Amino acid sequence: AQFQCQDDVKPTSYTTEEQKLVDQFWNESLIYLDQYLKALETPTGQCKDSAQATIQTYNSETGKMQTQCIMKYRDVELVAKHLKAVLAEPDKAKACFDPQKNYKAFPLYTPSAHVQNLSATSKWINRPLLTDYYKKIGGEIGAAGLELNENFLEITSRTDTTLHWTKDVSIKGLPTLWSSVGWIPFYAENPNAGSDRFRGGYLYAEVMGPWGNLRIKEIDGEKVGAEIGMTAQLFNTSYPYHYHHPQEIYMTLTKPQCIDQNKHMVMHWDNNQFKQKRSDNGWTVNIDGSKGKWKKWFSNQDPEQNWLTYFERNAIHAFHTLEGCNQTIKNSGLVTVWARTTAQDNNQTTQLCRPMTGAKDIKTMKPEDKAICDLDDWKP
Ligand SMILES: [Zn+2]
Repeated sequence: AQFQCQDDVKPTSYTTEEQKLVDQFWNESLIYLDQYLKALETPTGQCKDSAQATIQTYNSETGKMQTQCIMKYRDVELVAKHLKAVLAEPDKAKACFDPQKNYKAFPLYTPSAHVQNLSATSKWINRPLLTDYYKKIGGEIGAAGLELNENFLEITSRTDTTLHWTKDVSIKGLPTLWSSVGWIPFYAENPNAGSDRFRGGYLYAEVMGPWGNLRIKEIDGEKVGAEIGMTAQLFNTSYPYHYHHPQEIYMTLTKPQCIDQNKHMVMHWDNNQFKQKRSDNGWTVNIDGSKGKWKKWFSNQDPEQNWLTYFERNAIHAFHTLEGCNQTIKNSGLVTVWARTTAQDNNQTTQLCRPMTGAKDIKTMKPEDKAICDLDDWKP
């Protein structure tokens, strides 16, 4: 196959020592991607040829969860095809691999010195630390960011990969990868992103994709849509209802301490539990989960049964960690393998719904609060 790297991949010369640090990072990236491919393709549940994924946590007609075999989606098949090409010719794919030591697009971080010390690679890359970032921010956002990042290893280690992976893809098994990838406090400065604790208590990182360490633009002329990485969300937070053009996949790593520790919702934009009005080349979607109505929309997540979920384009989704033992645990959260399948077409923006009652209620946003989502049409 012929690999074309993204435009911001600049071939670099490393010393013999540096190359060994790059090589360990690359080797663990390949393990992560091979395991990702196996997680897509290995049959589970009642699916014969690929993994069984949740696609709606509440189907309005059945009143039940709705699933699909994940490789039935052509965009997922294409991710699998591109991962196979990477894994078949890793030396060629490596031309597009960059440790992002001097990455200019935006800041990338390491959670803490403790996490940085997990690998010589992470130490050499020497990203700014999130503990420093949140100490400077201060306030309630900084307090949440300190709680997550000072306890990052404990939070991200409370995982069980033994049922749906054949190697430990967590920070325990791939420490160079998890310590060296660029972590992003995506919501710390976003005033629309819900509570201060959620904003400080949220991170993601990208291993492969247009902003990852592996940045392949095309393989054999096909645009690579795959964007693969990980997310971490602090316990006792609610990620507000949100939506976006790219289809998305979540694989839950966290082993929960109670069945309802980590709840998620995914419902298609036209689900009859919501109210939709056509806008201008889009839809206004009103969500009223008040007075307990939200509860049936949310399902529990765990690394055994409800481990895999696929979000169709513009599907409304949310991740909720306020219930149950979130009121008794500590140093916990929701940690996932995260991916999008079409990262190079349409609008990549992660869009947030907003409170029906206005901006004054953003900081308490949670599933029971009425919300408005302004969806845009995508190009088929
Ligand atoms: Zn999403």
